[PDB]
Amino acid sequence: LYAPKDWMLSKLTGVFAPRPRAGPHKLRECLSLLIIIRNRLKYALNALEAQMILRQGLVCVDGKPRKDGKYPAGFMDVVEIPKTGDRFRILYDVKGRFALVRVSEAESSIKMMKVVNVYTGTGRIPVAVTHDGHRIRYPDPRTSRGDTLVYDVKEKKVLDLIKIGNGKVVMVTGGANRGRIGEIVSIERHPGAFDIARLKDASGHEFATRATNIFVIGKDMSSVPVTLPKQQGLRINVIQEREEKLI
Amino acid sequence: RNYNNFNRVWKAPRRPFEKERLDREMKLCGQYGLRCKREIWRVNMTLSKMRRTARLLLTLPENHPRRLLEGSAIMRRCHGYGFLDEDKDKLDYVLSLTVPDILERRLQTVVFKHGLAKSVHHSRVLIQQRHIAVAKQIVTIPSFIVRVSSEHHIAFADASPFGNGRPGRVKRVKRNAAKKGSGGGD
Amino acid sequence: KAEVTVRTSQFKVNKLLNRKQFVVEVNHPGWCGTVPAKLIRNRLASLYKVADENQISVFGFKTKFGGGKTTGFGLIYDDLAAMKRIEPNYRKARLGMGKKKLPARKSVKERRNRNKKIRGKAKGKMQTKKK
RNA sequence: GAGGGCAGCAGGCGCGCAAAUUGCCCAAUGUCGAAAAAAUACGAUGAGGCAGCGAAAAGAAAUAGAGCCGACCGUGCCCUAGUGCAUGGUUGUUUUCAAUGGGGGAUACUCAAACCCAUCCAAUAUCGAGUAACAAUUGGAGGACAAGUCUGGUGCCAGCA
RNA sequence: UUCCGUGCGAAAGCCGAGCCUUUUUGCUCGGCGUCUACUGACGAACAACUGCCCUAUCAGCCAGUGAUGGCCGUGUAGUG
RNA sequence: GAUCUGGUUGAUUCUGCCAGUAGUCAUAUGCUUGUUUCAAGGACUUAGCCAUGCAUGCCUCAGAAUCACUGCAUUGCAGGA
Repeated sequence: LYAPKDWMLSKLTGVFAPRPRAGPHKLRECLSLLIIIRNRLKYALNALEAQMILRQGLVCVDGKPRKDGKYPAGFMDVVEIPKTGDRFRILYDVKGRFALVRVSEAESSIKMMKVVNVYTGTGRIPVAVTHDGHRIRYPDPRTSRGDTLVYDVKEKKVLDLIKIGNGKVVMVTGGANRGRIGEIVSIERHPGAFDIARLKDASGHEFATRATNIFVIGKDMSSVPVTLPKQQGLRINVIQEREEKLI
Repeated sequence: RNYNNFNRVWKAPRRPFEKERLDREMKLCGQYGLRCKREIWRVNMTLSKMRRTARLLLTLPENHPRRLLEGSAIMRRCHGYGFLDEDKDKLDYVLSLTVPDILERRLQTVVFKHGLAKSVHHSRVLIQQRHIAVAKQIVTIPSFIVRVSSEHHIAFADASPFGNGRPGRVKRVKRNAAKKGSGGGD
Repeated sequence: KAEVTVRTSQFKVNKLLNRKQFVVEVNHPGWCGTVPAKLIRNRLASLYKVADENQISVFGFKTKFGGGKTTGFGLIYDDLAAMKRIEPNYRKARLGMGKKKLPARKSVKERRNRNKKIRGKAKGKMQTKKK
C-alpha cells in the first residue's frame, strides 16, 4: 500500500495508485495531479479517460502546463483547465484536508513558496531554494528558509518575500495541526529540535505544533491574495457539527 | 501485497445445560415463535456490546467527550428508533436494557404488534413471501429493526397483489384464470 | 395496457466529456406488447431533449436477487464522435458501432515470447512452441 | 556435441494428515512501455481482474396461513361434577376451501467476456407447495451436562463409559 | 601549477506557419528532437541510541591478527 | 459471560491434582446438509521434484527510401516486412 492518507484515496484497489514522480514536492507532501484528473474534477473518470487526457495530452498547470499527472501538486498550485477554464489552487481546509480550491484567475496568477534553503551560487551569486521546487538566482540578498515568497507564476517574477518573524499569519501544514491556521504566536529556537511553534487560530485559540510545519502567509489575515479555507484552522466540537448537520 | 477488510462477527453463548438458561431463553423464543437460537445469540451480542459500552462509558471522568458523543448517538438512534426512551436518557436504563426490548423492535414483531398479521409468525411469513412496503423492498428482511417512521410506512406492496389494481398469478393465484383460459378455454 | 413508466432522478451534466450522467426510477405491469431496448435509451435521450437516439449510453443495471426491481443509471452523449471516442467497441457494440482487436487467448502472444532477442528476418508468421 | 533449473502462475508428480483450474479477459487497478493518424480500431500484462475450483470463516435464511368437523385438555358455571352451557387452550388420519416461496421461467433488463436476478407487462407472463413432499441433522437420555418409570435385546458377554 | 568527463555551446530528426521562390533552393517566423555542468527531488547505499525470543550439569570471552585501541597511508561511493 | 461442576471419606472438615467446561472460526477429519448473502483457501511434511502450459514490452504528428510487401487507378500521408 503506502497509501498517503491525506490524498483521501480509498477502499478497494490501488495497490499503488499511479505512483507520483521524483520532481518537486516530495512524496509524502505532495498531492499529485492524477488523482485530481479522475477523482477531483470528475468528467474523466476511468483510467481510460486519464489516459485519454494524456494521449491527447491536454491537462494544464501554471508554469509549465505540465505533462505529468504523477507530478505532485501541492500547496497553491494553479490549475487551469481551459475546457471550461477552470481554476483551482491547492490548499488545505480545516480539519486538515486538502482541497483543489477554485480561485480567481487573477488570484490564480501568483503563488507563495517557503524557502527551504538559501545558498551561494557560483560567483557572489546567491541562489535560494524553496520548499516546493524553485531554485532562484540572485534573490533578496538576505532571504532565509522559512520565509515565503510571492511569485508571479504568470511571470517569472518575485513579488515578495517577507522579512519574517513571530506573530505572522500562518497556515499550519502538518504535524498534528495540518490544516490549522494560526498566526504565528512564536517559535522558540529549540535548536535541533527545531523551533517549536506557538500558533493561534482564528478563534484566537492558541495551539502548538513544531515550527517546521508553518507557512507564513501574511499579516493582517492574508497578506496573500490567496484563498482562505473556510474557518481558518482552530479545530473544534465535532459534536455540534453533528447537531448542526441534522436539519 | 494486498488485502480486503472482510471480517467475521458475532459470538455464541457459553456452556449449555443450565436448566434455567435454557428455560429463560426459550420462553422468550416462544414469544417470538422463532427459527434459531442463533437469533438470540445475535441479540445477546449486540445487547451485550452496547451494554459493554455502557459499562465503559459511565465511568468516564465526568466532563469528557465520548460520553457526550456516543451518548447522544446511542440515545438518539435507539431512542430514535423506538428503542430507547426519553427517560432512558440518563443512560441508566442503557445500562439496564432487556432482550425483549430488542425483540420488540424486530420489525416483524412490531408489525404484529402494530396489528398486522395474526402473530409474529404470521408476520414473518407474510413479509417474507414478499409483503408490505416501507423500503425499497417491502421488508424482504423481517429480520430488521425499527426506526420509528417505518412505523408509518408499514403498508402494502401495492406491488403485491395485496395492493395491486390488478393481482397476479400467485397467492391469490390468478393462474387458475390462466388454467381456465387454457384448459377451460373453448 | 399500461401501466409502466420510467421516472428519472438525480441527474448531472458533464460538459467536458461532452456527455451527461444520471439516475433512473422504473416500474412495469400492464402495457404490453412492450418493451425491447431502444426506447429505454430514447427516453433518456428525450428526457434530456436530445434527439440522437444512439448518442446514448445505458448500463446502469446489473441484478441479483432483490426482486423485480428496476433502478439504473444513464449517460448522454454530445456527439457520435464523442461517443466514438468515449465508448469502447464492446460497449459500442452494446449500442452497435465497431469492434476492438482480435482476441485468441494469447495465441500469438508466442511471437512476443520470441521477439526481443531476434533481428530482422522473421518475415511474418515466425513461430516457436506451437509446432 | 549440445543443452537444462516454476520458493511466478496454472498445471504434473512427490511428500505427507494435508490444501482448487493447463478457465475468461485485458474493462477497471496498478504497472510498465510507446505514450491513440482514433485518418487504420489497435501497446503490453497468469500482475490484475472475472468466472471455475473452494461447506475454514462472516450475511440471511426454508418445512408456511386459516377455518370447519373430529378430539383433546384447561377454566367459569349449570351441574355433583358431567352432558351441557359457559369459560378457554389446544390437538387430529377428519375436513377443507384456503396460505405459498422455493423453484424456474417472455426478460425488457447483464457482463471485458462469460456469469450469478428478473419487472410478471404480454394469451395484461405461463408455471410452481400442504405434502412421505420441494428436505433435516447431528449427538445424548445415571451424574456432571438437557433428557426414560423403562418396550424389546442383551447378559460381566456383547459391549458401553 | 595541472588534467584522457564539459569547453552541451549544433555538421543530425517532427509537426506548424511566413516570405522569397511558382512553390522549391534561398530567406523568415513558430512550437518539439540529439544535447553538458548544478541543484532538487528520488532513491540507494552507509550508522547509533533505544528495544527484541529460549538456555549455565553454556561463562568467562576476546588478541596467528584484527581482538580494543593508537599511529601513516591504503582501500572504498564516502566513513571506518 | 470476571461462577464452575465431576472426581479421594465410614462419615466429617480438609490440602490437592485429574475429568469436564468456555473459546480458538486455528489445522485435519467424520457425519450431515434448503436456499441464499457475505469467503480464506499445498505454508505447515520436503525451499521435495517437476513434463506441461503459460507469465516485459512498447513508438508518437515529432531518429532512419529502400523498391520486400502492402496500400492506392496512381499518386499516395500512410503502412511496413
